[PDB]
Amino acid sequence: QSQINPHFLFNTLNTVAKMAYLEDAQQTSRLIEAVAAILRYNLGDLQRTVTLADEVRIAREYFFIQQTRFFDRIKFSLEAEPSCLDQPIPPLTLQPLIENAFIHGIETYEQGAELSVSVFAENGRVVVEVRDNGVGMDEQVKAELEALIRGEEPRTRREQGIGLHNVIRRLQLFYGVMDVAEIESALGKGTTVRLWLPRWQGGMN
Amino acid sequence: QSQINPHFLFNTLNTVAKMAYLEDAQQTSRLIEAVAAILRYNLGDLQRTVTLADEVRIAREYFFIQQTRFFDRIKFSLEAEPSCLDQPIPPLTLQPLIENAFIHGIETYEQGAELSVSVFAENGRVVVEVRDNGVGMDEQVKAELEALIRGEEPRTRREQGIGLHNVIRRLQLFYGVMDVAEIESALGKGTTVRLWLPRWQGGMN
Ligand SMILES: [Pt+2]
Ligand SMILES: [Pt+2]
Ligand SMILES: [Pt+2]
Ligand SMILES: [Pt+2]
Ligand SMILES: [Pt+2]
Ligand SMILES: [Pt+2]
Ligand SMILES: [Pt+2]
Ligand SMILES: [Pt+2]
Repeated sequence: QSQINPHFLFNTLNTVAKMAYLEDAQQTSRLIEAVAAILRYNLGDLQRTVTLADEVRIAREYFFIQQTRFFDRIKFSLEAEPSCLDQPIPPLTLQPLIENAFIHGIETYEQGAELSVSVFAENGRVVVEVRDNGVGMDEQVKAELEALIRGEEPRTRREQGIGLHNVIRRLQLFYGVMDVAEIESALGKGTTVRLWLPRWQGGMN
Repeated sequence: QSQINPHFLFNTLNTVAKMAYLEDAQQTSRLIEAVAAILRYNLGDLQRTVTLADEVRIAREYFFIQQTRFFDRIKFSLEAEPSCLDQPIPPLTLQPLIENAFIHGIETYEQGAELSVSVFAENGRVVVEVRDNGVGMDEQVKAELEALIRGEEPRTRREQGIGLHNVIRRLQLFYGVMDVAEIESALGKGTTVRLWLPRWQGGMN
């Protein structure tokens, strides 16, 4: 179950933010503002519709926080075509991919990790690429994800926040198409998770 | 599922704490230290054995945080017999009861809410009393909790962090006895959840 209570955490973060302002701790206030933004977004209704612009905004807050702590170890890159950012999308689509690539990087490198996010149009899809230079994801994990993308329910296992499996399922349900992602990975050559989202000039629901 | 990632939250809180120290934001640092203490404790192994002394320490951190935000609305009281505090107990036993009583209070009162925690020996049990002056818990919720205490599995319902049900079950399993709690509640007269823990001069497992 969840051993943490998020509502208490969020309110407490607000109290910390108030004290940081009262003590004129400007850099502390900026960090709290970033993590409060992420927490608030992740606590929202998971069935709402947002746009890629909202997802990218949250990504920037994440990179600001992580850069503060890990500046010597990992390089972050974020690029996006503006015309793609009004794409409707389920919330918390991008963050699980970014967290995945971040863990890949810091587990593989003392320094030299790389995490890149790219958002761009290709034919009639909006492509979202999240790339890391890690050691490459496990072959069986990759196979089960690809089976899920094809519509085959993978093996149910005990003790199975939001992972790549849930992201893929929510995208398939949201867009009404199964082929919403592909995974590119090889030993020593890193991992790219590439989302292929049907271009929707507007449909939240 | 969990829409929040706690490991990122904890690390980020550490980064905020570092910045607060660097900016000499002393009151902000104290608040972060308190919530970091709670988060770290709640993220520990749920199957470890702690003592009531550890549970009460976490309670004090909680009251410090809540008093900072709610000082005009609610009065907190915490009393304990020292000889009881070496009692072994499952972690996160007390916090769910305190959070329950806190919600009761702030939902009932604009100001005038009361939350009291008392720990004391009675015959061969350690009693833990958590009392609120709220409107009284719902009769059906109380009945199902009492059935659980008696060993009857209550009605399973869809969409059912840690609640009073889980606390009771963990206590029954930990101590090997079913009659580990009682609930005292009446309309307009508040709620007391009273734990009756077999006095163990030592047994963690
Ligand atoms: Pt909340
Ligand atoms: Pt709260
Ligand atoms: Pt709360
Ligand atoms: Pt992986
Ligand atoms: Pt963790
Ligand atoms: Pt992290
Ligand atoms: Pt992490
Ligand atoms: Pt209640």
